[PDB]
Amino acid sequence: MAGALRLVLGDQLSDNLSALVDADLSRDQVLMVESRVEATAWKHHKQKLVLVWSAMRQFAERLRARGFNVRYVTLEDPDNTGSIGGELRRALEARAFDRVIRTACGKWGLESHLLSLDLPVPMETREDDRFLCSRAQFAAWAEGRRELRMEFFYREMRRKTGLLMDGDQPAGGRWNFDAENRRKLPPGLRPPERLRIPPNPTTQTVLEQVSRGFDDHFGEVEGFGWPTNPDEATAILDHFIADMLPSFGDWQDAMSWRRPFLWHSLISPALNIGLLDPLDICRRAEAAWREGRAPLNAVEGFIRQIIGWREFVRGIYWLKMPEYAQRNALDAQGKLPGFYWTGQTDMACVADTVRAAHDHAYAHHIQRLMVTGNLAMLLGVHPDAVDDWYMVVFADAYEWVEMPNTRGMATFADGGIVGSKPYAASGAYIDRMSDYCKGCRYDVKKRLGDDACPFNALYWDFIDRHAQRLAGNGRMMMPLRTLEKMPDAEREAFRKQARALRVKMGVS
Ligand SMILES: Cc1cc2nc3c(=O)[nH]c(=O)nc-3n(C[C@H](O)[C@H](O)[C@H](O)COP(=O)(O)OP(=O)(O)OC[C@H]3O[C@@H](n4cnc5c(N)ncnc54)[C@H](O)[C@@H]3O)c2cc1C
Ligand SMILES: Cc1nc2c(=O)[nH]c(=O)nc-2n(C[C@H](O)[C@H](O)[C@H](O)CO)c1C
Ligand code: SF4
Repeated sequence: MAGALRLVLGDQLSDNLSALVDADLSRDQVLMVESRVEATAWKHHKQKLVLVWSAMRQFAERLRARGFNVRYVTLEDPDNTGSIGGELRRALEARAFDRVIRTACGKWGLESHLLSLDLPVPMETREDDRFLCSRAQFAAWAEGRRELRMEFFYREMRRKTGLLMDGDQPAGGRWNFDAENRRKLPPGLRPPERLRIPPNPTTQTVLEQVSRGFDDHFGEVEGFGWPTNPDEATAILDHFIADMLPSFGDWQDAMSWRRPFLWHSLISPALNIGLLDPLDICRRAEAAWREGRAPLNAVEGFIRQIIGWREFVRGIYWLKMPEYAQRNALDAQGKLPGFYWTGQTDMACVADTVRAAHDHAYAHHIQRLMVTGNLAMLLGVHPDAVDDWYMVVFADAYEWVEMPNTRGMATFADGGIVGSKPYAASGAYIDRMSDYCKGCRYDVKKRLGDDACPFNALYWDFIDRHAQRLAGNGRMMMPLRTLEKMPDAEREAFRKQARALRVKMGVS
């Protein structure tokens, strides 16, 4: 008869959050905290701080307008303890409560902490059911599988959700329409201009606080164009579905110099904090095919990324922590080159990717995978140091998605749990998929010398370094026989060049 305290964290900004469902407005209180612990665990991009705190304050006001009683603690409050647990206690001290109700969060370490808290009232923890597959459902699907393959989990999610399903058949007779026949942009095709969101009043206010109080943090705040509330988020989605979706998948893997968005949806920072719903997004993409406004190959490619990849990696994260975060399968011990932070390198592809991280707190998937992720693998950078960079630079960054993608798909530090094979590549891939190398001072045709592209000698040194480990999986066969036909004086030459590059780059 004292009511409940309902905690809401900065990535839980949904009216349908499980902790808010079943609220008694006359008795309960909602707790929302701007936490310097969370905001400095990594020194997150200036644009991530603005996004989350702008969204939080606006989410708080919408709650108040519905009759909710909201205890909102700002980062300028001088009694703010700084932490979620500290502010839980101080709130329970301020009035009587029957219990604390919360929704499981997206960081194993913080989830583990809150479950252990000694509190003077009971605490109920509810599954986050905004996701389409629960933690328990994933564990059940994975039980007894020797390896975990996304394609098979994706078929399960199509049947469970009914997306692109005509009865019990996949639409168009096939599950997947991905063709390995994709290419760079035509020279005359300029990519469209994307809708950016000018800052509303609340967002402007938080941008000034962040520019003064968090100046030591990575990235530029000028140009902030991310959506901070469901109306702004819905406008982004509308623009993607109407103008971009029909050409999605034609260009999902292309890269173009100083055009950082291309035809991608740019929804991840909003989806990851609750401003959009995964199911609603997919249903509006399906209806676009159903009504003749987009081709099926483009709509399936997009839906695959959300009910397939995004659900798959979260499942892996919760199934395999806390040990997943400690695996270093290739014994990588190198340091991270400084140009990851500064962008000061003559490799035009790396430089363009870091520039986008700095200026927009965003780069698109193939750059995260095949440029900065691939490079870190080949250089042999310690995965702890790669995780720290990815968690800093991107506006969408959370551990449950960053880890399996970075420590798994991009760098094989998990030994193939998420992907199935190292996604290693030489400069020839980047040249095929981009317009970068023509403007690069390096020569993508050469492997040795001071003008050679660093990806070429490094690729082969990586293959040579791990030839034996990679021999036992079986999807790496072409590169191994090609290494096998290499005379020894040819191998020694690239081993020497790759060694030279690691010193040059400040890795070892
Ligand atoms: C090394 C590395 C690190 C990454 N770190 C993150 C991260 O911190 N946070 C993050 O959300 N994604 C991460 N990604 C996945 C992907 O790069 C981003 O989701 C995507 O670039 C966001 O752009 P978008 O919204 O324009 O996506 P689109 O290209 O329009 O794709 C649509 C949606 O699919 C989802 N999605 C696509 N690919 C993935 C993926 N591999 N895993 C999860 N969801 C996916 C997102 O919800 C995305 O908004 C990472 C990928 C790699 C290789
Ligand atoms: C920058 C930031 N700030 C806050 C904050 O001030 N308060 C809060 O409750 N959460 C914040 N978050 C999100 C958490 O740190 C964390 O990553 C998610 O809640 C994962 O569930 C983030 C990422
Ligand atoms: S030559 Fe090498 S470093 Fe230069 S843009 Fe091409 S792949 Fe990148």
